Amino acid sequence: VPETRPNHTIYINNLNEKIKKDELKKSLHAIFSRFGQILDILVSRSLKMRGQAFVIFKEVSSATNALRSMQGFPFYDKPMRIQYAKTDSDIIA
RNA sequence: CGUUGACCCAGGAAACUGGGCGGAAGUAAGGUCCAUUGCACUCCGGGCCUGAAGCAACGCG
Ligand SMILES: NC(=O)CC[C@H](N)C(=O)O
Ligand SMILES: [Mg+2]
Ligand SMILES: [Mn+2]
Ligand SMILES: [Mn+2]
Ligand SMILES: [Mn+2]
Ligand code: NA
Ligand code: NA
Ligand code: NA
Ligand code: NA
Ligand code: NA
Ligand code: NA
Ligand code: NA
Repeated sequence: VPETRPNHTIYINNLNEKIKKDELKKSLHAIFSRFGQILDILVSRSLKMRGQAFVIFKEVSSATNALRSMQGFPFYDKPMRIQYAKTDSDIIA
């Protein structure tokens, strides 16, 4: 059950795990700033959190258009799988 | 690690206190093998190899 309730934050997974934290954080900001003001991008390479990212948008509408537009797009040879986050991010909340 | 400073944040009328901020550390980060498709925000799976830096300057390790 993919989280479909619109939220300020999008959840991305199926990310290439071999990409370095900094390069990844930078590429996602590149890919997503078109859609609106990004407040932050949260990336971790721990066991639980690798292959995933959260990008936080100032406007929900930015999150939606970003989610809708980049869905499934090949990124480092892997299709991005995007949902909304299940719960608000901290700066948003 | 010391001294004398810079700048940011919290508090304070102020003096200043606490942190950001130094030998930090075999840490952060990185390469590879294995494992993992995972909703988090207080870092952080395992093996092998490698491996930094406070913001400035001097001094000392
Ligand atoms: N990391 C350190 O302690 C640096 C000390 C050195 N003497 C310097 O001024 O840079
Ligand atoms: Mg194999
Ligand atoms: Mn004050
Ligand atoms: Mn020592
Ligand atoms: Mn120095
Ligand atoms: Na203050
Ligand atoms: Na007072
Ligand atoms: Na300090
Ligand atoms: Na590493
Ligand atoms: Na690594
Ligand atoms: Na929290
Ligand atoms: Na490892």
